[PDB]
Amino acid sequence: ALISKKRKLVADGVFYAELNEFFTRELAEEGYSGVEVRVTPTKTEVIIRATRTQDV
Amino acid sequence: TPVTLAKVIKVLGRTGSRGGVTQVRVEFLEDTSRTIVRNVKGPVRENDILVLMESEREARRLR
Amino acid sequence: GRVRTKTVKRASKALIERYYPKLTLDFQTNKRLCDEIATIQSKRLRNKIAGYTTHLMKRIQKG
Amino acid sequence: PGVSVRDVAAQDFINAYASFLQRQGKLEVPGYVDIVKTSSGNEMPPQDAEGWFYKRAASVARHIYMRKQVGVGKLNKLYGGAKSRGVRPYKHIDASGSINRKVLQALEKIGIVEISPKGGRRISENGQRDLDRIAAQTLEEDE
Amino acid sequence: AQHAVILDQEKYDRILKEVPTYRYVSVSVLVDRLKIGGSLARIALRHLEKEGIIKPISKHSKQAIYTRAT
Amino acid sequence: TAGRRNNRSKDVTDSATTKKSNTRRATDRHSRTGKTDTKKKVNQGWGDDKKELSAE
Amino acid sequence: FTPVVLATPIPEEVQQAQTEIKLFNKWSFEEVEVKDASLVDYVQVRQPIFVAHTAGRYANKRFRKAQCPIIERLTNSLMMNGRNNGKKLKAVRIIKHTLDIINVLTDQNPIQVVVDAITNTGPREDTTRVGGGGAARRQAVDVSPLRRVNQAIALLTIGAREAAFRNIKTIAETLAEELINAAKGSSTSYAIKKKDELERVAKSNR
Amino acid sequence: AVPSVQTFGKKKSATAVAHVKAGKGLIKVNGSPITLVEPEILRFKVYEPLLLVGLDKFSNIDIRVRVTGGGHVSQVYAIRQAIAKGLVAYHQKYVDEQSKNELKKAFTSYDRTLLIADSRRPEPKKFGGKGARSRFQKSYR
Amino acid sequence: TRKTPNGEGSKTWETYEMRIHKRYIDLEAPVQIVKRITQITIEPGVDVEVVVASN
Amino acid sequence: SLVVQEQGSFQHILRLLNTNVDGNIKIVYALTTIKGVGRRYSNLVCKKADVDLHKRAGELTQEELERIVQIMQNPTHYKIPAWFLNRQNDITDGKDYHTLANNVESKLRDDLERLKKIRAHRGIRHFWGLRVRGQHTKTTGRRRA
RNA sequence: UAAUUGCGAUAACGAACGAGACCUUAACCUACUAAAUAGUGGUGCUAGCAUUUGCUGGUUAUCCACUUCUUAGAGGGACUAUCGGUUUCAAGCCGAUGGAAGUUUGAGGCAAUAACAGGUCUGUGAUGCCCUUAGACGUUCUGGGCCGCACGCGCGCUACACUGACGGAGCCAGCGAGUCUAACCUUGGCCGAGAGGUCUUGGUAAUCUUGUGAAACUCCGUCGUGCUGGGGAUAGAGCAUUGUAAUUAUUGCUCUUCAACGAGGAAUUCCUAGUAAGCGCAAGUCAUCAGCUUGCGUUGAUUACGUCCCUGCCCUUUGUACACACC
Ligand SMILES: [Mg+2]
Ligand SMILES: [Mg+2]
Ligand SMILES: [Mg+2]
Ligand SMILES: [Mg+2]
Ligand SMILES: [Mg+2]
Ligand SMILES: [Mg+2]
Ligand SMILES: [Mg+2]
Ligand SMILES: [Mg+2]
Ligand SMILES: [Mg+2]
Ligand SMILES: [Mg+2]
Ligand SMILES: [Mg+2]
Ligand SMILES: [Mg+2]
Ligand SMILES: [Mg+2]
Ligand SMILES: [Mg+2]
Ligand SMILES: [Mg+2]
Ligand SMILES: [Mg+2]
Ligand SMILES: [Mg+2]
Repeated sequence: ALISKKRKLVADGVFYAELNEFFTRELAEEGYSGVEVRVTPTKTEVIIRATRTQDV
Repeated sequence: TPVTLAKVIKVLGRTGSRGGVTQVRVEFLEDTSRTIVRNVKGPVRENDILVLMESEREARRLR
Repeated sequence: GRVRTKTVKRASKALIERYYPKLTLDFQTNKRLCDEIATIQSKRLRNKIAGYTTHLMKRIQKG
Repeated sequence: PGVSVRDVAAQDFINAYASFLQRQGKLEVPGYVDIVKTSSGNEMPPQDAEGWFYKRAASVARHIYMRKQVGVGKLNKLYGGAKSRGVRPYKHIDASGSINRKVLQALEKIGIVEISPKGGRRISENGQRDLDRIAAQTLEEDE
Repeated sequence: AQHAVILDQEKYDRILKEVPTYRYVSVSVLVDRLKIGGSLARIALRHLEKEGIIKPISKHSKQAIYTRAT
Repeated sequence: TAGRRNNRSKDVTDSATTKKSNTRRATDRHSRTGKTDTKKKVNQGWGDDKKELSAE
Repeated sequence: FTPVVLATPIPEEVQQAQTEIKLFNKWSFEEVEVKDASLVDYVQVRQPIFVAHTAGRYANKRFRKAQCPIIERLTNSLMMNGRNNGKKLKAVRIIKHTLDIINVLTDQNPIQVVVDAITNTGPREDTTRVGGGGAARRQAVDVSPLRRVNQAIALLTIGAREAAFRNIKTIAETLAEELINAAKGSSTSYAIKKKDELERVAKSNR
Repeated sequence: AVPSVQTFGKKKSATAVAHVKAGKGLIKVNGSPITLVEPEILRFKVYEPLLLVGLDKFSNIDIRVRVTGGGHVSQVYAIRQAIAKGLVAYHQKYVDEQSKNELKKAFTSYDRTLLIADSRRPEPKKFGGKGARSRFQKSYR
Repeated sequence: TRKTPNGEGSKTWETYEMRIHKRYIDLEAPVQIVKRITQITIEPGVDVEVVVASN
Repeated sequence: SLVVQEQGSFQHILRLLNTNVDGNIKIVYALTTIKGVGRRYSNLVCKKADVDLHKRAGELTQEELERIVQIMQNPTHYKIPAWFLNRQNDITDGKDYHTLANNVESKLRDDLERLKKIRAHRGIRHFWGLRVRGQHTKTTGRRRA
């Protein structure tokens, strides 16, 4: 790790953008509505908002 | 030289095409009770004092 | 130039209409009235309104 | 009354301290004096000819008395002025780290300043003495 | 390089004689006398001040002011 | 036939001091394609206000 | 003046004048009266000050420009022409020197001589450009007191600046020299000439 | 602890803080007597509050001031503000109100904005010019 | 950044921004509460860091 | 400093180094009209020759002047650093010089010729009366030759 | 009125989008909550000068207390208030007083309907069609070129000096940025005239660089009106830095060389208060290179506070054979 606080918060933002993109390309026919990421101890959590989750 | 002193009675408005000129009615302090309207140059409010280099003349409209 | 919009003038009309008992010639207490009696989204808007409810109030007493 | 250099006008203090080390003779004045420029951002060398090493040392001394510690880089930036780039716009430039570093060692060997911890140079306990001394001497000229 | 640069002992005496009746004396005032270019002019103000004939009511660089002695 | 001297002694061509040259500005609103379009083919793409009820 | 001294001592000339009379660098604000009708209310002189440096807001209302001390107004107009924009400390000093020089010659009050120079160079009447179509004649007009002061200052400073350009004399000297001649107009001054000829032109069209 | 107060003054970004306590009447700016302060053309600016209210009245107190920020003018207007505001803040909690109100009267009458901070402030520049208002040069054609 | 992808038009600069708020709270605690406080009071967007000792 | 007198001793327009020098101008700046000696070089030389800077050209002494010349044409013996000199490390004998007066005109040619004679692009560029140092020649430098 | 902003007139009455509201930034809090990553007083510990108590410093924890200054959370504050002039005594406008603040409080962000064959296929792994596709218009490698110079046009930099250059000395900002699988921001000590080199060090940052001791500016001298010591173009010789590479000279340093330019014809740009102008600085770009831009603070004026003369654009009225709408 060992990052600047400035660079860290920006870096996380870029991470969201690239992640958000990849889902918007991949999950389109599932009605992907966007995401959110929760950084926790022991895990990174990614929640997929989709109208149709049976295909996801 | 017959110097003549006159106090501004009223601000009539702006004359001149460009408009940097103001119409003003004045009263002389020496021998009052007569008023003439003069064309000014600079900025003017009421109760100023204009030095009229020639006592009797006036003008109205400018282009 | 300061010209109060319709929304301010429109509310002030509607307040003095139904609340003339109370209000006042004083803005400061009229302000405090509005917070209790009316729902407004911003401090600034309310002051603009309370100020004009006060203006109208003042001259109503003159007829 | 009691005295600090803070009680003496900036210019005529140093001038009197300048005329002090001059009168003295214990100096360490490297000898490239009169041939050097005091900065790269200058056209001509100091007009004082024989002199002006005193004036800076006297300037340097007082500046370092006025605070905790200063280094060579700090004096380089202090004394460094604006340099004409010719047809190009002016820019701030640092002065010579030789004149200043040698002024620092020449005042130290003479005992007005000492190498401080934290880095830098601290006013010597003996320097407080001598500076507060000729300070009060200057207020004698106005008595 | 038009006159006024050096000493010329007759000029020295010219100074001592002509400085009175000046209400205002300075660098510019000395040059206006058809003599004493500004350098020796600035030196003249100091030596005329060694004793009398001028009173230092002014102070510094770019402006000098002196008055006839009293 | 080289160096400053030679060029300096030569006259300067008039094309140096010339103008913007324009060349087709005021014709900008008149299509050169000669083709245009057709109301039918346009109504297929964008629909026509005549059939609107059946759309709503 | 009943001297008093505390821990960090305040000097004699400092103690003396300051709490006695409120005056200039050292000069008298009293006396110094405007010798012409009008031109008063537009020349400041009481209220008194110490130096001509003041941060006021004179610009945000039409006529409040006139409440500025007229010595300071003289200085403000000194700093201009490019390089000298800003640089009031320069100007403030120049005025101080100028006043001293003016005082040396013909006594009086240098701050009074300033008042004299202002009043004398203000044009009483002037001309403007009135079209009338095609070739345009020139209509005579009587210029206001405010413009009379402004133009007086501007004319005085300019003439001195131009006379102080490319010559051994300094600004303060020429500035003084101008004011001195402009005290009672000798027509040897840049300002007076320009004033008279503005009333010469205004006379021939009337 | 003795009777003491602390005040400030602000012109541009300069803020001058002054500690007014009870004492033998010293007046000091950052290191030094008020008698230098250099610009020195502006010297009489920071003398002003003393001579407005009279050269005494500092005999019972001690004034020390320090300035950070601003510039060789900007700070001078800031320190004189903190000096005068302090003298009037001192009579507030220690002497009697009527002496204080006479001080505010003797100051404000003349003033420079001595008790009151000048609200002026740099305007943000915007693209299209080097200045806030100023635009660039355009040649048309 | 300029608004236009290309170069044409009067030059319109536009400045975005992102604000970073940083707090710190000092606690003198046992091992239990800290570990109890860190696992919960979690949140998206809030970066929680717990350092230790004096050095 | 002081009010001086002298008598007839000082002379205007003294000649040295095959050039003329105005007498009434200060000696440090008086030396500069000589080719090869600028403000710096002049200053140090006067200081090294032990001459008073407050003096004009027309003053000093026929000996002082004679000393001044002696140092100018031998800067390295009299202890001047030789980063101080206009021509150093030659390109033939490797020695350090300071070229003075008429001779600086000569050494510009020598150098200029070496480039041309060697057909170096910098030489060719000189021969065409153009700018060598690499500046854009489109807009600037129109009148010139 | 800045505003289809309102008043008023009124076959209209009452409403919505856009303007306003709103949001962000700069201003006011001795009231609230606090802070060894901010700072004050006191006490120890401690140095100097006077000595009569005093004056001026040192000591990232020797302790105690505080929150004025700094920081940012929650609030509060202004509503053109009060009074008075002017006006259909309407909306408003003007002056005075008070006030942190009374020009939309100052400056921004956002911003409806509609138009243009405005610009961008050279930002896009956005894209239709066309062209090309192995002697390639794919791609990479070496080298050159985009900088080429009789000249025309535009944004600028630096100046023609004495409100100045030069030399000493005084010496004060604000917006920023800065190094992990790395070599970023750099204090300090030595060596060196300089540029720079070398040994170490603090910092992933309100903690270190940095109080960014920036520049104009202030002070004391040197020069004296002479293209002068103003001006620094051009050019010679040498030393260093970035980089695999510096020749057509990346940049920096030193000596030398010392051009035009004596205030600029016809024309034309920008601008109303902490604004104009002067002055430097950080950031973008960046291995090296700012004479550019984006923001920042420092010093700080003159003159309007008006009009429709010029120019530009809006609005009615009017004419129309135009509606792909005078291209
Ligand atoms: Mg500096
Ligand atoms: Mg300096
Ligand atoms: Mg020469
Ligand atoms: Mg607080
Ligand atoms: Mg007020
Ligand atoms: Mg097109
Ligand atoms: Mg595109
Ligand atoms: Mg190109
Ligand atoms: Mg442009
Ligand atoms: Mg020069
Ligand atoms: Mg200087
Ligand atoms: Mg060496
Ligand atoms: Mg020359
Ligand atoms: Mg000009
Ligand atoms: Mg850069
Ligand atoms: Mg660019
Ligand atoms: Mg019709």
